[PDB]
Amino acid sequence: MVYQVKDQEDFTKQLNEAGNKLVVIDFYATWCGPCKMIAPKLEELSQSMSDVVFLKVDVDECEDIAQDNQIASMPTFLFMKNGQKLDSLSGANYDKLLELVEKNK
Ligand SMILES: [Zn+2]
Repeated sequence: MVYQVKDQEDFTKQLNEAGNKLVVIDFYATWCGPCKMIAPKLEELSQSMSDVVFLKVDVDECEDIAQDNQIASMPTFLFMKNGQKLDSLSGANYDKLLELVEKNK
């Protein structure tokens, strides 16, 4: 299951518990159709790939997280590791997501 971050404290908590693992954060909105389409594929990915932490952020429930990360496209996937931002992906391209997961893990 992809873990839904609840607030900033929760977000910091998940980043620390990830250790040295790649963390992929799906910034999404409930009005976003592509986000709904890739959502089941992202679920199976998190079930298949325990070597990566998959989080998601509802931009409308966690507005300040979205603004701190200057989100501008829906969806946006942020790639973080050991406290550093490594990469970003705009849009719901699942094959590019898989390629960026492999690149950054
Ligand atoms: Zn709101």
